[PDB]
Amino acid sequence: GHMGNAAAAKKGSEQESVKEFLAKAKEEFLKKWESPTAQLDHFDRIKTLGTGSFGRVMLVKHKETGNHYAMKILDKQKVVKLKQIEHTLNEKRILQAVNFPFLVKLEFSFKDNSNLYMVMEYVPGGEMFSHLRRIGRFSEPHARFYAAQIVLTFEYLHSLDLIYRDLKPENLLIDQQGYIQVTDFGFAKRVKGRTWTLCGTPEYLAPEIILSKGYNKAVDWWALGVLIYEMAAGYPPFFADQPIQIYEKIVSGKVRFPSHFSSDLKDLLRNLLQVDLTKRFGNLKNGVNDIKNHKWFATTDWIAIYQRKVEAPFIPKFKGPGDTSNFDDYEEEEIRVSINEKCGKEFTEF
Amino acid sequence: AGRTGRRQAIHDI
Ligand SMILES: CCCN(CC[NH3+])S(=O)(=O)c1cccc2cnccc12
Repeated sequence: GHMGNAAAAKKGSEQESVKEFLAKAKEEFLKKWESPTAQLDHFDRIKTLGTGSFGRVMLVKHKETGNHYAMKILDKQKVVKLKQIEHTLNEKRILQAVNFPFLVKLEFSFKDNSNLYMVMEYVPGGEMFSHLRRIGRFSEPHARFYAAQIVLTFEYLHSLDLIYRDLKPENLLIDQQGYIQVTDFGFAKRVKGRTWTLCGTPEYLAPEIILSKGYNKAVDWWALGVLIYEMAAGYPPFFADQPIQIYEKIVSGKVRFPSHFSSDLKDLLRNLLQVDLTKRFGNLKNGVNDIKNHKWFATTDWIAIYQRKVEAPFIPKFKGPGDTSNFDDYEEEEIRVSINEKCGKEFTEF
Repeated sequence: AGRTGRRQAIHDI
């Protein structure tokens, strides 16, 4: 066969140890999920690090400790109009309960009359997005280093019945050691089987989302294929100026590859960017192992990645604890707090 | 031709 006896036994024992790890991780997650911390004038606002329709994130400095954090600020009334109440409650609750080296850590959450706040570890290296657009594309080893972290993170999340639903370079921060921190859990959800919400980011949507099917966690594996393609090409596989045209290309499903893609990479991507759910990697009997044991990952030491012992291909320059040089500049908007409480009943559980 | 800037999420189609 492909593996000699010793290699086969090493890989089997490895896969059994993954099972043992995931069983304990689920114990810990459920305990925190069942039995889960600050206020605004505890922080100085420094700089907006990102902003979109579903909220904004600010660098803040904790007054007592001087530690820097990334504070997500959500407008309650805006969340209600956009029908994101449950999504925002999911984001806080999931972030509180998970624990993995490539998931950003939540430190505090609170609310006031107008807003909801989630205070996370500040990741100063910036978004993968910026670094990718600046350099153009990543070489295959560089892309593979990041991809491996996402594979492990999705193995972890999916074992807990959590779907992520917004993979994209914009949501992947680079930490001081060059490793990934996944941010923005606003579409994450605990899903045993099917779910139906039309959400995500157009270029990364699986066809079954666009086609309004009741879909499952395999949409995350499709999105991994989009991410790996974009990292290695510099642009995503279904690329067009407007969402309707992007959707048309996704549903047709015909992917074309740059001539510099290796055959191993193209084979992996054809099996992730697979319309037929009975054939899509990550959705088969062999589960995540179809991905981890693929030829394109043959040089990947999965334990060494998890342990953060692989030398990263890129170490961001770090000019100090509150340095923001790896982020772009955004128009700064006030943090307004009404004298009157808004949407108290909607957010009682937050 | 396609979108090279940061991409917003959608909440519906
Ligand atoms: C509304 C943009 C939010 N962002 C993610 C998408 N780009 S973000 O501003 O990059 C950011 C979010 C969460 C934690 C962070 C920790 N450290 C730095 C930034 C962080």
